[PDB]
Amino acid sequence: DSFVIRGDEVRQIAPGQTGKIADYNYKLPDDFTGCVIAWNSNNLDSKVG
Amino acid sequence: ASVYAWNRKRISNCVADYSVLYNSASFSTFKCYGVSPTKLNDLCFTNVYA
Amino acid sequence: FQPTNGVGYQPYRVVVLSFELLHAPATVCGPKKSTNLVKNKCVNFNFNG
Repeated sequence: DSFVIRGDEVRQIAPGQTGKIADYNYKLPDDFTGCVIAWNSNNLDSKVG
Repeated sequence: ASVYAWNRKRISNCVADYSVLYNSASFSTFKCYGVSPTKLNDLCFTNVYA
Repeated sequence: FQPTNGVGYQPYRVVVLSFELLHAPATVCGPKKSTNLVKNKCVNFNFNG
């Protein structure tokens, strides 16, 4: 599952966490088995303005 | 290169296109001193040090 | 997103890998290479996980 989120929303991609992304956008199960791999993409996903 | 060994390039004897620098949406700082940044395309110079 | 925004407000690309382990035969296996089968002798085996 691939998506783009801001830096303070990375900690909500974990089992048992809360937040706007966890409630309304992407919720992981509490019995989740697998990995979360997040990297900065400021060059590809930001433009000036 | 590192800032103590900053790289200098001599630009001369070519036609220069400054529109590709200005329209790019990655340059956060485009601060021009003594020349208008929009009027970089208008003027002619002899030597450019990068 | 802007490139001048702080790291809380910078783009991060997230890939969540979720592995499911059912009773079905395993299809996603790692790069470990198979060995020859040894029979009638006590061995330590890894049979498809």
